[PDB]
Amino acid sequence: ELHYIGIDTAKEKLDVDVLRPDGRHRTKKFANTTKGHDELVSWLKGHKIDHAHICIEATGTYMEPVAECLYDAGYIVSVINPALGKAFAQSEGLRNKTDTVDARMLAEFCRQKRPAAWEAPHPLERALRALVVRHQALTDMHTQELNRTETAREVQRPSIDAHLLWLEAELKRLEKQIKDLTDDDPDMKHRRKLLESIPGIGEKTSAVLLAYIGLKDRFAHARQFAAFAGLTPRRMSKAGHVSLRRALYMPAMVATSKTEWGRAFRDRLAANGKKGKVILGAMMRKLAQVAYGVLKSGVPFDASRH
Amino acid sequence: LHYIGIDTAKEKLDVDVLRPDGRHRTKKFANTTKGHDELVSWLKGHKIDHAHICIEATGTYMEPVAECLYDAGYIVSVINPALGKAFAQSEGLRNKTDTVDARMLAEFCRQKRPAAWEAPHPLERALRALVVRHQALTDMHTQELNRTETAREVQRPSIDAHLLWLEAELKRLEKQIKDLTDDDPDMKHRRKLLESIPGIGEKTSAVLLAYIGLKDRFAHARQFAAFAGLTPRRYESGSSVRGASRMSKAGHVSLRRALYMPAMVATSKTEWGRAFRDRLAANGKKGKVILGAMMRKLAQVAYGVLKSGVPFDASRH
Amino acid sequence: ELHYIGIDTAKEKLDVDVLRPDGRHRTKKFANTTKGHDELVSWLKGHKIDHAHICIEATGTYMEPVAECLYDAGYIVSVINPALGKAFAQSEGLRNKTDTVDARMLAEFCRQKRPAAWEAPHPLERALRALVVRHQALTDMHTQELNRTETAREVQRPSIDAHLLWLEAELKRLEKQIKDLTDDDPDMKHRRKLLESIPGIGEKTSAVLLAYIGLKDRFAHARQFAAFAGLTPRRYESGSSVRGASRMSKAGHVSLRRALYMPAMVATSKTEWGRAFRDRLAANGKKGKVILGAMMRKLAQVAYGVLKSGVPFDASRH
Amino acid sequence: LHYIGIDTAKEKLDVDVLRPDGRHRTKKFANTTKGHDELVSWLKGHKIDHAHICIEATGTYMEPVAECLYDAGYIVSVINPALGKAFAQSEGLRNKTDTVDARMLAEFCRQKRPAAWEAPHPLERALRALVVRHQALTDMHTQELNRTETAREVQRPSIDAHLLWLEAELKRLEKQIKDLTDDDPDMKHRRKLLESIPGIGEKTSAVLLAYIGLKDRFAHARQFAAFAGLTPRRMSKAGHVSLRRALYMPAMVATSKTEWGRAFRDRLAANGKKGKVILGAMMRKLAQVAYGVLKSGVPFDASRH
RNA sequence: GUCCGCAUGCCGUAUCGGGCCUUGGGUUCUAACCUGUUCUGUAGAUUUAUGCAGCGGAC
RNA sequence: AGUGAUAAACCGGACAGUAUCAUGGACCGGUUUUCCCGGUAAUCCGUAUUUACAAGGCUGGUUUCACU
DNA sequence: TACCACCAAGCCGCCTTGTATTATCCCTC
DNA sequence: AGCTCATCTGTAGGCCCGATGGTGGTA
DNA sequence: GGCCATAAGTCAATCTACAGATGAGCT
DNA sequence: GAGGGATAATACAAGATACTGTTATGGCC
Ligand SMILES: [Mg+2]
Repeated sequence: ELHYIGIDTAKEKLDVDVLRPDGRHRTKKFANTTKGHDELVSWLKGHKIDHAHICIEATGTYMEPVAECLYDAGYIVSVINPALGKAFAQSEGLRNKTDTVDARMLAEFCRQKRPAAWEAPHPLERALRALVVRHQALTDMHTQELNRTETAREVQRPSIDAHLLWLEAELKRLEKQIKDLTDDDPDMKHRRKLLESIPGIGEKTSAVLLAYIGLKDRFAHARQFAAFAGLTPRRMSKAGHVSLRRALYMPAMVATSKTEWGRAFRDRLAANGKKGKVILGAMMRKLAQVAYGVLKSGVPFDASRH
Repeated sequence: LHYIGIDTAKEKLDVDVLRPDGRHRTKKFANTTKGHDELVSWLKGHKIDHAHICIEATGTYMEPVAECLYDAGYIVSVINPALGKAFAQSEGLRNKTDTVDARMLAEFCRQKRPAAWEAPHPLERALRALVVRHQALTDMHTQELNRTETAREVQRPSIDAHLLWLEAELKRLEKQIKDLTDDDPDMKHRRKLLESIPGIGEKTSAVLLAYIGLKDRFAHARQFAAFAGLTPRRYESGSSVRGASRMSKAGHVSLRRALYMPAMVATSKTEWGRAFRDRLAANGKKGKVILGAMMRKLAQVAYGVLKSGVPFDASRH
Repeated sequence: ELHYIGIDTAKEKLDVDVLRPDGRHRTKKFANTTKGHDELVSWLKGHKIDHAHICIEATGTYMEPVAECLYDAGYIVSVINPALGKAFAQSEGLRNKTDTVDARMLAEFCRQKRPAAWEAPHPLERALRALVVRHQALTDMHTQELNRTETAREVQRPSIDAHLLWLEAELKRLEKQIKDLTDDDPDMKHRRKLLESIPGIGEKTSAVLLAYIGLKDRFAHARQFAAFAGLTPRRYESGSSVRGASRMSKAGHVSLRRALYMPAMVATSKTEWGRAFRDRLAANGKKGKVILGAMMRKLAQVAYGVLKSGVPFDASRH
Repeated sequence: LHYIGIDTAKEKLDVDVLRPDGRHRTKKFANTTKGHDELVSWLKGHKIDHAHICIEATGTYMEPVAECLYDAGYIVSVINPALGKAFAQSEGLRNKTDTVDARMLAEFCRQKRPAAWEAPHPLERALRALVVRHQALTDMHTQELNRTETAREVQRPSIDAHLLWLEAELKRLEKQIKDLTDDDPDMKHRRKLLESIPGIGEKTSAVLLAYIGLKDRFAHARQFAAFAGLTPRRMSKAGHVSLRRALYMPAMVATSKTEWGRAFRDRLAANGKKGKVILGAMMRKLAQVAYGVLKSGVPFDASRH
C-alpha cells in the first residue's frame, strides 16, 4: 500500500496525478497558493491516501512551498533534477509534451526509479546560500560598471563612479552579514576556520563552500562533492552548480602559483605535459575534494598528506 | 523471473542477467549460430527457465539471436535504440557520452516491462526487403537523371547506359513485388483495398503493405499514423513555454517518404483531397502544411480502409 | 597627388601604412597617445603629404582621438564598418594570410572604393548619445533587480529593495540631465518637440531619436534612416530556385531598434493613425509582431520625415 | 576599356556594361547559341572592341558564353563565386538580387582587375570529364558494396547484378582514360613521369594530370598544393575536393610502404604529430612533388628528398 | 584470496563581462504604397567511473 | 617592403558512404473528471525524403638562398 | 602592519547554379 | 497625479578590450 | 607475371519555470 | 481505347544504434 504521486508545478497552478496501487490514476488541478496546498492535502486524505511517495521536478522556487507542505503533511517528497524527467519522458516514448502528460510522467518516474528522499535544508544553510548568491550577483554588477570606466565618456563617469561606490559599500555590508551569520553558529564558525586553513582558500571561498557543503556531512565521498560541482571529467562534465564551480577558479591559480602544495601539484602535471587551464581544472577538482576532506577530518589542513 | 539485457554487436554479444534477489551473472559470446546455442545452454545451465530478454534494434546483427531466444522459449523484447539511450540518461546526470551497457538493458527490462517482440512473417520480410530495394534504385536513378542535365558529351554514353540498366531493374522489381502480393490471397485482397483509395496507386500500396503487414497489429489508426511519424508534436508548459506545433518525424522514414507525392496528388486532383485542402486553406494554413496534414490523413485512412475490409467509400469523408 | 593611408588601431599602438600614387608603401608605427598623434601628423608632412584619404575601422574609443586629430590636420578621414573591412579582405583572396585586416588592406580598401568622408559629431550630439546609452544601461540593471524581487529570498530582499531605490533615483537624475541638455540648445529644443508631436513618441523615445539623427539632416531619404536603425526587410532572391523569405535585416543600431518597440505597440493600439496602419496590415495574413516590426520601421521613417519637414506631425498626411 | 559584368542563369543573361565615363548600360539576353551571337553584335553595336568581362564560375551555364566572348576577342575573367559574394558584402550591408549582382560584377572587374580566364584544351576537358565520371561510379560501387554487408537474400541477386555492371563500366572507363592519354604524346609522357613517384599509380596519375593539364599553368609547385586546398590556414580546404580526396590513399601508401614516405613520416612522428596530421602533410607533399616532377621533366629522384 | 577505508595517483581548457560601428529593394517615388516576428533579461536543480592502479585496515 | 628561385625545412585531423528501429495529444459515447470500458476512414493540433539530390569554381604563409 | 601584482587564457570550407519523387486526369495516335 | 495594457517560436555582422581571489612580497 | 592485406581513423553541460520596457487614454 | 506527358508542393531547426570503402606496393603464389 503505497501511492505514487506526481506534481507538475507552474507559477499559478499545480497539476497532480496519483497512481494507485491497483494501477488506476486520479488527477486534480490546484492553485499554487497556501490555500490550494491545504486543498491538496485534504483531497489526498479525502481519497484515504496516508502513505505516498511524491515526485516533483525542481522548477525554480515555485515547488519549494508545496514540497515542504507535503513533507510536513507526512509524505515522502523527492525533488528531482528536471533533466532526469526530460530523459525519462523520452525513454517512456512520449511524443507530445503537455502539463497533464508531465504530471502522469512524474508519477511513473516515482514508481520505477524510487528516487532518494528530499530533505528541506536548515534555516542557516538556506540563509547562507541566499547571501552568498546575492554576493555573486553584486560582484557581477560591480564588474559590469568597472569594465565601463575603461571606455566611459566624461559625462557618463560621474554616474558610473557613484554606482561603484554604492556597490562596493553593499558588497562589504553583505560580507559582514555573512561573517555575522557564521560567527553566531558555533558549528559554522569552526567549519569555516578549517576551510580557511587550506592554502588557496580565503574568506570569500570559505563562505561559498559552506553554502554548498552544509552543516552536516551530506556527501559520503570526496569525489561525490567534486562531481556535484561539475568538476569530475566526462573534458569536464560541467554538470553541477555553476556558482560553486566559478568560485574555485581564482583559488586554483593562487594555489598553483603561490603555495608549496599547489606548485607541487602543478609541476607534477606539467611534467606529464598538461596545458595551463587543464592544470587549473584539475586543481579546482582537487580543492573541492580537499575542502570536503578537511571538514570530515575535523582538523586543520596538513600539507604532509599531499 | 530473471531480466536479461544483450548489448549486440557484429562480432560479439554481451549478456547481463539480473537475478530476482539482485545479483548479476555476466558473460560474453560470439555473435554466431554456435555462440547463440552457447548462450541458451549457459542460461539453461544456471537454471534460468523463465526470463525477459531486452535487446536494442541495432540492425540485422541482433535478428538471429532474437529468433534463437524466441525459439528457446523466452520473452524477447526489441526496443527502439533511442529509448535505451534516454533511459541511461534518466538513470544519472552524466551518462550523455556513454554506451548503453547490457546491465542498463536489464534495468530497462525490469522497470519498463516492454511489449514482447514477434518475428515478422517470412512473406512480410520479403515484401519489405523488395520495397526498400526499389526505393534504393529509385534514388540512384534520380542521381543519374540529375547528371544528364549538366553532363559532358564523353560522359553521356556512360550515364545513358546506366539509366537503361536502372530502369530495366526497377521494372523487374516492380513485377517481383506484384508476383509476391498476387500469389498470397490475403495480400492480393489487402493491396486492392489500398489502391481503392484515390491518391494511392501501385507503388504506395506496396509500401503500405510492407509496414502494415498481414495481421492488424495496430489497435487504432491513430497509432499507425504515429508509427509513420506524421502526427503533430505539441510542446506546452505553464503559461510561458509555448513551442509551435510541428510534424514529429518520430517514426519510419521509408513510410513517411512514400506518402508525400500521394498527398500532393490527393489535395490537387481528387474530390475528398481538395475538400480537405480547401477547409485548411480557409482556416489559414500554408501549402506544405496542408500536405503534411494530408500525409497523416492518408496513413490513417489506409489503415481504416483495411480494418473495415471494404473499398474506399467517399461518403465517409 | 592623393595618397591612400590605412591605420590599424589598437589600445596602445597605431599601425600606419601609406600607399603612394606610384604604388610604393611607407610604414611606421606610433603610440596611441596625444604625443604620438602629433608625431604622426609631423611624419606625414615630413614626406610631403598634404592631400591624403585615411581609412580606419570603427572599433570604438581607441580610434576616435586619432580620427579627430587627422580630420583637424586637414585630411579626408573615412571610418568604416569593420564588417565591410573583413568582407573586403575575403574578396582579395580565398586563403588569406590572416583573417585580420591589416593597415595595408585598409589603404587598399580606401583606393578601390573611395568611401564616404567621416564628419566628427558635435559636442552636444556626442554628449546626448553618451547620456542616452547610459540611461539604457541603468534601465537594464533596474530590470535585472526587478526580476529578482519575484523569486527573492527574504534575507536578500533588503539588498535588492535598496538597490532599486538607488537605480530609480539615478534614472530620474539622468533624465533631467538629458532634458537640461536639449532645452539649453534652441536647435535641439525645437527638434525634440517636433518628434514628441508624433503620436506614440514621448520623452524617452524622442531623446533616443535625437541622439542618432542629430542636429543636421545627414540622411537624404527617410528610408535610409530606417535602414540605419536596421528596420528594413532583407531580400534574398537569386535566379529561379533560390528564394528565401524576407525578415528584418537588424543591420543597424540596436539602441534605435530597442527604443521603438514599445512606441510601436502604443501606436498600433491606442493612436488613430497607428490603429489604421494595424488594420490594413491585419486584413492581410500578417501576425501581431510582424505588424509591430512594420510599425517600428514606419515610426523611424516618419520621425525623420517630420524633422526634415520642420513642422509638427499632421495626421492628414497618413 | 569597358568593364562588363554578366550575371548568369539557366535561361537568361543579365549584362551590365560600365563605360569609361561611368554610366551603366543594361541589356538582357537568352543563354543560347543565338543569344550569344546577339551579344557579340550588340557590343560591337556600341563600338566596344576592347573590354574586360567578369562572370561568376556558376555551374556549366556560363561555359558557352565565356568561350564565345574569348573567341570574339575579349578579356574574359571567370571568378570564384565566393569572391563575388565577399565583394558584395564589402560594398554594402543589405539586399541580394539578380539586378544587384549583374551590376556588382562590373564593379568587381574595375576595382580588382582579375586574371584572364583561358578555355581548357579539348583533351584537358575530356580527361577531366572521364576522371570525374570514374569517381562517380566508384562512389556508387561503394554504396552497393556496403549494401551486401547487411543485405536480405531476396535483395542479394539485385545487388550482385548491379556490382557486375558497375565493375565492367569502371574497367571500361579506365581503358578510355588510358586510350586518351596514350594517343596524345604529351599526356603519355607526362603521366609516365607522375607514375615514377613512389605512391602514385594508374588511378592517381590520371587525376593529377586532369587538374594539372597539358601546359604548366602554375608558376610554382606550392601554388598547385594551394589549388588542391592542402595548405594550412588547420587545412584551408579551399580547393578541389576531387583532387584532394584522390591523394589520401596515395599518402597512406607513401608514408607506410615507400622508403621516401616512411622517412617523411618518421621525421614528423619524432616531432610528435598525429596519424592524420602526417597524412594531411603528405597529401600536400605529393601534390607539390607531383608538379615539381613535371616541371623538371625528369623521372622521380629520391636523392632530392 | 575477499571485503571495506582514502584530503592518494591516473582522467580534467573556469565563470562572467564591457565598449563601438551600420545612409535598403521594388513602386503610382521618400512622413505614401508592397516587403517587415524588438531589445534585453530572471530564478532554481546537479551525491564517485572508486573504473583501474597504489597505500592502509580487518577476516 | 619589392623582384627572382623552391620536387628542400617549418606550419597540415581526406573524402565518400551503408543498414536498422519508431503503436500521438486527444475527440465521441458509457463510468458519471482523468484513469478504466467501448468507438474513431470525423473534427482541432501538421513546412516530406529525422542531412532529398545534381553540377561547377578554388595559382599558400614563413624560413633560407640571390638581386634591389 | 596595510597595500600591490600576478596567476591562467582552443577551436576546425566557402560560394553559384540547377532538379526528382507519383498518381490521376487529359489529350492524341 | 496614477494605473492599465497593448506583443508572444527561434534566427544580423564585425572589431577593440576587462574581472574574479588570495598569497607572498613590498612600503 | 597475377593475387591480397593494410596503412589512417579528437571533440566543446542538461533541464525547468518565469519577467520588463513606453506612452496615451481613462479614472 | 490505350499510352504518354504535365502538374501538384517550396525558409529552415530539432531521434538513436550498428557498421564500410577508397589506392598502390611489397609482400606472397
Ligand atoms: Mg514542469
